[PDB]
Amino acid sequence: DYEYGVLNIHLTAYDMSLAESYAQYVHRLCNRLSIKVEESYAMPTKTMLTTHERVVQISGLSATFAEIFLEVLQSNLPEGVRLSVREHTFKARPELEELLAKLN
Amino acid sequence: WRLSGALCLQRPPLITKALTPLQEEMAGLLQQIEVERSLYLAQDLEDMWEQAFLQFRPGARETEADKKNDRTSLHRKLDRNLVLLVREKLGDQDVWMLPQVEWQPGETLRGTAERILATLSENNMEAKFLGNAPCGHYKFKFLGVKVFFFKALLLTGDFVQAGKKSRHVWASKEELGDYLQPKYLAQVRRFLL
Amino acid sequence: EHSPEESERRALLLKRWALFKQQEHEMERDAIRSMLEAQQEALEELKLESAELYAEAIKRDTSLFPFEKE
Amino acid sequence: DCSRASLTRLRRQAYARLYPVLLVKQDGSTIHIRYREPRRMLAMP
RNA sequence: GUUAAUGUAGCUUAAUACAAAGCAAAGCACUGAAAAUGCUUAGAUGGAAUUGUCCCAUAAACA
Repeated sequence: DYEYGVLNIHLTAYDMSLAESYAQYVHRLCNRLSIKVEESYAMPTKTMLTTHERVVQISGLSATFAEIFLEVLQSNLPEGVRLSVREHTFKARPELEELLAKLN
Repeated sequence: WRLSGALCLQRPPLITKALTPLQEEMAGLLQQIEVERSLYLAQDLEDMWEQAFLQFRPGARETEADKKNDRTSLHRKLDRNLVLLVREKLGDQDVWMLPQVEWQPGETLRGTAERILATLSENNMEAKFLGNAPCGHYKFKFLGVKVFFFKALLLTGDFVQAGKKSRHVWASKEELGDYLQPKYLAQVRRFLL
Repeated sequence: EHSPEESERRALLLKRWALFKQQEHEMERDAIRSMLEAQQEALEELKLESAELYAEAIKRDTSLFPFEKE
Repeated sequence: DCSRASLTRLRRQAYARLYPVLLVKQDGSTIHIRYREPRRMLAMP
């Protein structure tokens, strides 16, 4: 019994618009699947032509869940979209006051 | 107890299916609105580029047109996944079976699962395992017996001698019921994609 | 400017598409449900047969990821 | 299925109209893309 | 054949009344995504008792 680490997916596609559709589409599927998405950040253009790469954060997975989920990505993965799987690497006033008591 | 293991291999579809007509009309609709909301001899160039498309042929979405009968070939289907399927004969049964092998406690399911990949294919085919969790289990009694159905994906296939004397048949979904009648073998669709 | 019948026809095909998409979700969810049920069913059966194998199986593979799929 | 998210549309307020072109790959495969000019196809080198 | 059956729409032990209900789910619009919000979508009591078991349709295993 072990829990997978939070793994980012770098979605690299020629067109951002197609990349955006898949990123949102996987997100909504992720939300239905109870996959938490902390961030959906986008990398800078690969200027030389250009290409667009978008990160959809995926946090939490199970061995059975991963096997079924990863395959579903294959079918969902649309025309000329390249997947990627990688392991992952200012607090406001109300938070500050609570922490002060803890460390005092 | 009679320990027997088996593997439900999966082959990715290389080329995507074409869009349905209902999608095609929707594509026109989204394109039309896109032009509306967008912010605002070339014919010879179009002719040069259109023939450039013609001269270089694209990979056929289905490589079946030439074959029409190559069940034993790894490229049975392209738009959908394939499953290895080999005839087997038992002492008390003679049925078309998913590739089966004998396993021992010394070998883990993955070790047997790896052996299934190359034992009944006697080639350098390349497949990948995602997890050790199995996908099916079916028991037939005459004496205790059990068959474990695993799952794997075919990265690439170096299937030399496509015309083997063995009866290996690649089926996506149509031939599963045709070849595997009993639920113990006709229910393989439950964990098949 | 588009005619009202043209909008009506485009709305109707959109209505068909919305109904078609609803059928897609039912088909995809049922397809996923069968896949999950089969995977869950496989979990139940072998655990009865031998829980020891699953104890090893439930352990993750550190080298499995990063995994790239086209 | 690849057709689940194949039908997509631009999500930008203001921009010059984009035209569809085919990017012919080195293995012959083709993919639809949106390009600034009304070209017909592209060739991967 | 015996089990086990599964039997208002994804869900509900909503309902049988003066309605076959509520919720989940879906499309479009709204530009980070998601959510929210507005305008839209598609539906079922197998069918009883009697409720807070048949009953045959169906039904693997028993057989």
